Amino acid sequence: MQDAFTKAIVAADLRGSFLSEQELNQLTNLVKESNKRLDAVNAITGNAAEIISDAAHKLFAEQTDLIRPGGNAYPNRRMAACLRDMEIILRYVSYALLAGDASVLEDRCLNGLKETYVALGTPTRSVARAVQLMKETAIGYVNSPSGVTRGDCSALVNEAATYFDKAAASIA
Amino acid sequence: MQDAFTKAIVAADLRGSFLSEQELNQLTNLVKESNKRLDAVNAITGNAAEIISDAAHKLFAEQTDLIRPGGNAYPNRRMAACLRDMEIILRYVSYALLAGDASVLEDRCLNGLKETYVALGTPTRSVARAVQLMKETAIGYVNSPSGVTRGDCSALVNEAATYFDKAAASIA
Amino acid sequence: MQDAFTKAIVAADLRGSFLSEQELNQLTNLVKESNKRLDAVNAITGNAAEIISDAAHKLFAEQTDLIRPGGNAYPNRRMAACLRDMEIILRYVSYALLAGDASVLEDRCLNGLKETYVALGTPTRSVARAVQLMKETAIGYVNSPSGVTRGDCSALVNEAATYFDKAAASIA
Amino acid sequence: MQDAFTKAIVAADLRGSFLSEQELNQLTNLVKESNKRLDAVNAITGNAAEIISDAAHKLFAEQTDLIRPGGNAYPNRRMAACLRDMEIILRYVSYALLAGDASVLEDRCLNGLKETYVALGTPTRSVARAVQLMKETAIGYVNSPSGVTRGDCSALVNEAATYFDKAAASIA
Amino acid sequence: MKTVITEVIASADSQGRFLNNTELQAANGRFQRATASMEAARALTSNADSLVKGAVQEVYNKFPYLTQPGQMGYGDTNQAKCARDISHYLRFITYSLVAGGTGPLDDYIVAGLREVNRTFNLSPSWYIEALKHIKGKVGSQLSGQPLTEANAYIDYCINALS
Amino acid sequence: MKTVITEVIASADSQGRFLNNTELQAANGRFQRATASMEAARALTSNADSLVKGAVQEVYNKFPYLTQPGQMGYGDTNQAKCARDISHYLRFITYSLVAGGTGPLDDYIVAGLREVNRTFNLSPSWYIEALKHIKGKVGSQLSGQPLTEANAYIDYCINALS
Amino acid sequence: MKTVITEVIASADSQGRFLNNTELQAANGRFQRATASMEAARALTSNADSLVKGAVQEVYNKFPYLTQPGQMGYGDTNQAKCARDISHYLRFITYSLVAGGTGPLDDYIVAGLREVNRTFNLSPSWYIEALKHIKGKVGSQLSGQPLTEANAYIDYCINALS
Amino acid sequence: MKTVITEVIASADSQGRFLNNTELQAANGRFQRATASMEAARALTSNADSLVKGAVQEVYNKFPYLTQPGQMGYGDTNQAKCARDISHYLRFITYSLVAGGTGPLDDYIVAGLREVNRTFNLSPSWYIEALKHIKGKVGSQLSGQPLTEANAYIDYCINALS
Amino acid sequence: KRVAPYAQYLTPAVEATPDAAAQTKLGITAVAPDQAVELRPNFGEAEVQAVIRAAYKQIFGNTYILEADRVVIAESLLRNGSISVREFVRLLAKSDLYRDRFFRTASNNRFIELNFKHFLGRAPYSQAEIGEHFNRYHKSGYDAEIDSYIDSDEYRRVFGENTVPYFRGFKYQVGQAARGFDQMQQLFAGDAGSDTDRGIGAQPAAKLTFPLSRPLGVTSAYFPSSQGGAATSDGLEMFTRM
Ligand SMILES: CCC1=C(C)/C(=C/C2=NC(=C\c3[nH]c(/C=C4\NC(=O)[C@H](C)[C@H]4CC)c(C)c3CCC(=O)O)/C(CCC(=O)O)=C2C)NC1=O
Ligand SMILES: CCC1=C(C)/C(=C/C2=NC(=C\c3[nH]c(/C=C4\NC(=O)[C@H](C)[C@H]4CC)c(C)c3CCC(=O)O)/C(CCC(=O)O)=C2C)NC1=O
Ligand SMILES: CCC1=C(C)/C(=C/C2=NC(=C\c3[nH]c(/C=C4\NC(=O)[C@H](C)[C@H]4CC)c(C)c3CCC(=O)O)/C(CCC(=O)O)=C2C)NC1=O
Ligand SMILES: CCC1=C(C)/C(=C/C2=NC(=C\c3[nH]c(/C=C4\NC(=O)[C@H](C)[C@H]4CC)c(C)c3CCC(=O)O)/C(CCC(=O)O)=C2C)NC1=O
Ligand SMILES: CCC1=C(C)/C(=C/C2=NC(=C\c3[nH]c(/C=C4\NC(=O)[C@H](C)[C@H]4CC)c(C)c3CCC(=O)O)/C(CCC(=O)O)=C2C)NC1=O
Ligand SMILES: CCC1=C(C)/C(=C/C2=NC(=C\c3[nH]c(/C=C4\NC(=O)[C@H](C)[C@H]4CC)c(C)c3CCC(=O)O)/C(CCC(=O)O)=C2C)NC1=O
Ligand SMILES: CCC1=C(C)/C(=C/C2=NC(=C\c3[nH]c(/C=C4\NC(=O)[C@H](C)[C@H]4CC)c(C)c3CCC(=O)O)/C(CCC(=O)O)=C2C)NC1=O
Ligand SMILES: CCC1=C(C)/C(=C/C2=NC(=C\c3[nH]c(/C=C4\NC(=O)[C@H](C)[C@H]4CC)c(C)c3CCC(=O)O)/C(CCC(=O)O)=C2C)NC1=O
Ligand SMILES: CCC1=C(C)/C(=C/C2=NC(=C\c3[nH]c(/C=C4\NC(=O)[C@H](C)[C@H]4CC)c(C)c3CCC(=O)O)/C(CCC(=O)O)=C2C)NC1=O
Ligand SMILES: CCC1=C(C)/C(=C/C2=NC(=C\c3[nH]c(/C=C4\NC(=O)[C@H](C)[C@H]4CC)c(C)c3CCC(=O)O)/C(CCC(=O)O)=C2C)NC1=O
Repeated sequence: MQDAFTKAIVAADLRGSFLSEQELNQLTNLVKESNKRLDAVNAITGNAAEIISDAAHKLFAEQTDLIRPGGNAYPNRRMAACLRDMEIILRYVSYALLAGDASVLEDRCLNGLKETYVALGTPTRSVARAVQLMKETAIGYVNSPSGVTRGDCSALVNEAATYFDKAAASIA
Repeated sequence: MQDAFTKAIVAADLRGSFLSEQELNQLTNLVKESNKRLDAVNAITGNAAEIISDAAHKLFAEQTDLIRPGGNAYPNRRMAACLRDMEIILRYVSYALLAGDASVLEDRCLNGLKETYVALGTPTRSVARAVQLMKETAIGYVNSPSGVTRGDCSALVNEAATYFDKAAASIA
Repeated sequence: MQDAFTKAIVAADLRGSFLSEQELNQLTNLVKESNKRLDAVNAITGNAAEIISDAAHKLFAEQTDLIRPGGNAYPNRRMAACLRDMEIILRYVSYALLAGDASVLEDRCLNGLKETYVALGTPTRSVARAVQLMKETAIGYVNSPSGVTRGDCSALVNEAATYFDKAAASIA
Repeated sequence: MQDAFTKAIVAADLRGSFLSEQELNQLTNLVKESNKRLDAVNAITGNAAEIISDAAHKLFAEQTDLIRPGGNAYPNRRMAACLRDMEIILRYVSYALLAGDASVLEDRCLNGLKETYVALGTPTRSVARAVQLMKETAIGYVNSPSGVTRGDCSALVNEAATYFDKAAASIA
Repeated sequence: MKTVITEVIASADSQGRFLNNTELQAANGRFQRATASMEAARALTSNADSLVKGAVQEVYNKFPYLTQPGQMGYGDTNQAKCARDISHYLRFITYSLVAGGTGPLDDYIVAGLREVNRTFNLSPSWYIEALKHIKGKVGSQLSGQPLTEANAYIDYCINALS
Repeated sequence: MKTVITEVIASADSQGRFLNNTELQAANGRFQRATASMEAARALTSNADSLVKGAVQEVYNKFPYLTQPGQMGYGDTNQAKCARDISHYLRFITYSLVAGGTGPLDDYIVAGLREVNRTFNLSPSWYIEALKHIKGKVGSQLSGQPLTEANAYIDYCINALS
Repeated sequence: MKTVITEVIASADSQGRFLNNTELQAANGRFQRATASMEAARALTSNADSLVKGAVQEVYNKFPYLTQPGQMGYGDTNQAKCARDISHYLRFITYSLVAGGTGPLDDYIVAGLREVNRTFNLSPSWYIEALKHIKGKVGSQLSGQPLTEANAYIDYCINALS
Repeated sequence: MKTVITEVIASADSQGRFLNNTELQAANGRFQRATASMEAARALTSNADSLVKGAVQEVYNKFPYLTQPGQMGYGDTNQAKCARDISHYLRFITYSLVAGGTGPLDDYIVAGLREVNRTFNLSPSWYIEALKHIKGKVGSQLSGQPLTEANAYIDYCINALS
Repeated sequence: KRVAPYAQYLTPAVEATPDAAAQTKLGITAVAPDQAVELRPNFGEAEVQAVIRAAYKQIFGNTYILEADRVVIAESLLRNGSISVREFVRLLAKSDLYRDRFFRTASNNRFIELNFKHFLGRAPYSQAEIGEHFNRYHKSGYDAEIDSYIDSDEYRRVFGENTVPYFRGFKYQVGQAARGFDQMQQLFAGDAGSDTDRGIGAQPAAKLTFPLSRPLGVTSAYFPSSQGGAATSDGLEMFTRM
């Protein structure tokens, strides 16, 4: 598994080199913003259930076919499979936010995720949408939390978004 | 698993008849040369480590790219894997040599091996070469050993070579 | 598994109570001395091999009986087992030292150990001694290390000793 | 308790039968050799002290660790216990020899003995050896005594040996 | 019981390995963070009970039918067992604060929670609402990293109940 | 690749729980520690050239016979491959410093070490002595927690080789 | 196919080691033994025709009723398939003799024997009696270690059928 | 899908075995029982409309507050999704009646029930009370073994929700 | 004393790669895999969860095992300590969820592939290997068939009584046939990929039948090559050496 430092190290090694002063300071900056990062990961963990629930309510509000017989979130067994899914992805996204690298997401989750769904008959476009809704709400929470020091988290909100967007793209 | 006798038996059975005095005497000759065969297998066993080591030293002497970063015998983990594969192949070649038949070599070792290496990014041409070097040194030992009775081992040296050459061909 | 805090918590809970101001400050002190504790655990980790080696050299200096056929550290297989056990015990002592509680040592290492050795015919008094020697050298290292800030580590040296002494007592 | 006749009787009874002419004559032969048997038991009784003493001298000649501090035949108390056990075992071997059956030896001496010694920390291999030495000397005496009529006692010497060997095997 | 210390030790042990610089760096985090944690702990410790009576009542005010006769917020014994239960939660929150991990919560409240609540007809909604209220008031007893810690664990309980 | 960050994530994943406050401090340790680590890294990085030549020579000064003909410290190629190898070690030490764990050392030097050294007739003693020397000189390039970090990883390599 | 060489090679492969002495020593046995084995093989090979007709008949002489109408020793096809079957056994005996092990017998006659015989209403007793007879006559075609070899394998079939 | 027929077949298959008198006796039970089951099924089928409206209302009458604004028994969509859900239960009850086992209930309502209800803030108590009411009225639509069957499955759902 | 220049040796390196093979292959990195969630003495709660969470993923082929279906008693015995990891496994394999998910709707061939994956972490090395298992099913039935994996020399030698089974197909194991490696890739779909039948319900036709039987192949004749670079010929080689 990689994190943002480990990634630097692998690229340096492929040159046969000690880390460039370029790469060093990029990583010094990641340490600089790490308290914000911890709050951002904490924002997701602290609202995981609601993020999944709210995404869910809204997914089925839009796509009332999934909860009809014939639909891929019917009966209870399938809904439970779907609702757990949302939570995993939200949880996976927040690991990446702290690692500062998408690899755990791509390798352990998205890795193989598209394939399954087509074999199963699970509508990937609906799954992509559920991921887009988790993103909206998750970032909502990253941006408006309990008594965190005021500052600018937009860099981290972007990065979190790209993890949500990776997953969506990979699946649709 | 087959040996040279077992092979005879399978071909006889497919005719639904007994030994064709032809096949009997071919096998009587294998028994005739079996002391030499035991010395030949013993030559390899008794120098396995040096055969691998010497092949290795020479492989990396020729292909200094493998031991650079980016190279398939770098870092220590990969070199140990490469040294291990050299041993595995030398092992199954010695088994074939005791057996008088290539099948154990082809069935357990060579079958699928090329496609493994390609999946891994392991340069098959370099692996083929490492096998060619093991052959040179192994046969060296088969031909010039400790106080073995003097005679002609060229038939066995050829046969050993074809096992080394099978492996090389199969992999490159 | 317990650490020094977890232990406090279990005792508090058995009263049905929030932690006593008594217990709170005992734990505040643990946090106060924690940099020293980290150096102490680091002293052992950084010299594990030598601590085992030096204990060993000295154990067999004293007790040649084990080194001779009939002895419990003969032949190579048994010596490797004995060297391995020295490492295992030093390892759980270091864990206890990071934790501020003996429980991991007692539960995962010492529990049943004496009866194992007696079943095996392993002389427990010799094992106890090997533990006493590890203690001498380990503490040596805790007390005289590379450019650590000067101060008083005797409280921690005592506590480490009691873990070595627990193990010795439990085994002899 | 069994003797050689009693053993016959128990096996006959388990068939519901009067003793077989087979078994009758086996027992007639035991009566035939009984004077020799009495001399053989007498050989042991008449030299019990020396048999134990000589076994002992030789045991500690070989295993000088037992008489060092830390050793299982140190101090006087333990040596007296060890000398006592040598006598006890020699005693039950002589009983078996009068009886023509091992049962008294197995039932009132050997049963549980190994587990006793292990509980005590008494080295069973040393005890086995002390028994082997008693055997050598005891048989010595059975074979070369004071003005007994000349004849062949090898059958009885074997049987005595198996009693010594039972004990050794049972204990080691 | 999950703490930073037990976690790194568990990870070392399971690879048959002495603690190394990775694991000791981790431990330093837990020790460096003790001051904020323990300040939160002391504040939550001394300002305690009323939180329970406040949350108990709020369960009845939000579910009025609760405090009516024939209901589970009626009579001394229900209302007594409620205060007790919220008190259990706050107690384990303080323990988790002091311990440096969720262990006390995981072992004494989370393991088995749903089975128990389901057999006894206890709705999680009450407990979430007790905790949401406790979270509102703890906004003005603490601030900075002690508040973040208090929040972390209160929220952890709310997610355990959803 | 073992870092504090990857370790806690691995433990969550294998356990399926959101990164929560017990874990966050582990991570905070690694981030709080970065300054000392990275100072050690910069000092080891710019002195690399001389640290390597110093240790290479010390291998010959401690094992004089290595530099005689027919030996493995003789001729340009042996002496070249030696400098390179110590340079590999210092490189991975800096990586381990920067990464917040032993991962780079574990994956690129420790995994397979003995098999390789045994096939190629390379004695660990040389490498330990190279590292003991590097440890002596790093005593005056750094101090405080950067030195402790440098030491942690140098010692880690020496234990890997014993 | 189970034989001396094959077995030792398999052992080596499983152990992932090297053809050492134990193995070589074991293999020599198989080679040293080939002469007696192969003499038995040649004698059984050229007498096959009559050994088969002798044993076939003996099955009818020992089980007279088999040759009456409505029975399984009656008509050209039963009596033909019988000769064939004994011929299969002698064939695999010669193969086992030449191969240096029971492999050919294990793989081509023993594996599955009872299931087949049970579905087709074939009594092992016939086959044992065919083999007992073949064993009687092979007493005067061979002697010494070739006879011992022939016997080893005939008996192996009798035990396999039992 | 669990029925008497599938169960006995599963048990045979898993022992590699033809259906025997044990398994066919079992099947006869399921077939003998079909008449009572299917009478219950027809009665529950034609009364479905009113059984559903009766139970839906009873959920509001037993939990009056549900029908106030801001609550989950308010507005067309909640009240619509409720009727639907009870209708799902009655539907699977009839299926279980017709099928000769709990399979349809196990596969389409029980598997996953709690996870779903917990994510969506649906209290089992409502559903139990819907079913308790349906059980009251089915007392006078059926009697004898059809009633026992209807009861068996209604009670099965109530236990699934406790 | 100055250095014989050595910077030529570190150029590029040639076409160079950087511990890529596992990642390019995809998923191999996750599964070039750290040993299982072993059980120690005095195991605490943390330890039991790792073994239990881990075991399910590993033996149920990564299919989502929902909260509503845990095998409540498998784990109880494992916690109270009566049984090992090895008999914890043997009790999950004969459970309904294992039975239901893989045996019931797969042919035999297909069903046999998954036990090699779930139980020994490798692909069947040979065509014969499927023969033996299928046959044992025919005489001994289903339960005996499962027993054979767990209770076998290969499983026992490697997973002891306390380790949990893990993918080992991607590394050379002594005695495996050459085709173990590529075959394992068909079996493994990457970390998201799960071995489950929900899409059809039936589950797929066995993947390895055609892969299992691909032939030897005889690039025969074959004339070797000395080029390469120019290689010495002459008699002088020994002599110079002498
Ligand atoms: C237990 C693990 C852990 C956490 C969670 C942690 C958080 C943490 N967040 C901090 C700051 C902060 N955190 C934020 C975060 C935000 N600002 C906003 O306006 C956004 C809504 C939000 C975006 C994510 C900001 C702006 C600061 C102050 C600037 C800084 O220190 O970087 C600080 C510095 C002290 C302070 O200023 O309060 C800490 C210690 N430390 C830890 O050890
Ligand atoms: C422990 C297993 C085992 C071994 C290894 C074994 C070896 C063995 N090698 C032998 C002969 C021999 N071995 C060789 C071998 C060679 N000649 C050469 O010049 C080459 C360098 C080498 C080629 C391989 C030769 C030429 C003979 C004599 C001819 C013969 O017996 O076939 C003999 C016959 C006795 C003798 O003449 O010394 C034995 C017993 N026997 C065994 O039971
Ligand atoms: C990577 C994990 C990690 C470690 C190892 C760590 C060590 C560490 N040890 C420290 C102090 C110290 N460490 C010691 C230790 C000792 N004094 C002696 O004379 C004895 C030989 C030795 C006994 C163990 C002392 C006396 C201090 C200064 C007092 C204190 O800070 O408590 C400090 C405070 C800064 C300083 O004064 O240097 C740190 C950060 N911090 C970490 O995050
Ligand atoms: C007080 C109890 C008691 C004893 C001890 C006893 C001994 C005894 N031993 C005897 C014979 C004998 N005893 C032996 C014994 C031996 N021959 C050897 O060369 C060996 C050294 C030794 C082996 C044990 C032999 C060979 C005979 C003569 C043959 C025989 O009578 O069976 C005889 C027959 C008379 C004689 O020939 O002297 C008696 C009465 N009788 C008794 O009532
Ligand atoms: C160590 C951690 C721990 C927790 C959290 C815990 C919860 C818990 N609550 C219980 C009962 C209860 N819990 C309540 C709760 C409430 N009643 C009200 O007025 C409110 C609606 C609500 C508070 C918000 C009630 C009324 C009972 C009695 C249930 C019964 O027995 O009928 C019981 C059953 C045993 C008993 O009757 O005491 C348990 C185990 N037990 C524990 O050991
Ligand atoms: C990524 C991490 C990594 C390490 C650590 C590494 C070590 C390493 N050292 C090697 C050789 C070597 N290593 C040395 C070492 C020395 N010679 C001397 O003068 C001194 C005594 C000593 C330095 C202290 C020598 C002489 C060789 C050549 C061995 C040979 O091929 O005969 C080789 C064999 C391949 C080659 O010839 O380059 C490896 C793999 N390789 C790696 O990829
Ligand atoms: C490769 C080794 C091998 C063996 C050993 C073998 C045995 C064998 N014997 C068979 C039949 C038979 N075997 C016999 C045997 C006999 N009939 C008599 O007159 C005698 C009593 C007796 C000879 C002692 C008979 C009568 C049948 C025909 C059974 C039937 O189809 O009804 C069949 C059924 C297929 C067929 O009808 O040919 C098999 C497989 N098959 C094999 O492939
Ligand atoms: C095949 C079997 C099956 C069942 C049993 C089932 C239950 C079920 N009920 C749901 C929602 C719901 N269920 C209700 C239930 C009620 N509201 C009220 O007025 C009453 C209090 C109560 C009826 C007693 C409500 C209000 C919702 C909407 C929840 C939401 O999305 O906020 C949902 C979420 C998807 C959706 O919004 O439709 C499921 C899956 N789904 C199934 O596929
Ligand atoms: C590596 C981490 C990981 C992921 C991501 C994963 C996905 C995954 N989702 C699955 C099923 C499923 N996934 C869903 C999801 C949905 N249904 C919908 O209609 C929505 C569009 C969507 C929810 C947003 C459903 C309904 C199934 C069950 C399909 C069936 O069995 O019919 C399955 C089959 C096994 C099972 O049912 O447990 C896998 C492997 N598995 C994993 O181990
Ligand atoms: C059946 C007997 C058998 C064989 C033959 C076998 C080959 C084999 N070689 C492998 C890797 C490897 N093989 C090599 C070999 C080489 N690298 C080079 O640059 C050289 C050209 C060559 C040495 C001469 C390397 C470096 C790897 C590791 C690839 C990686 O992980 O990046 C792997 C992947 C699993 C692992 O790394 O353990 C297999 C299965 N496995 C087996 O079980």
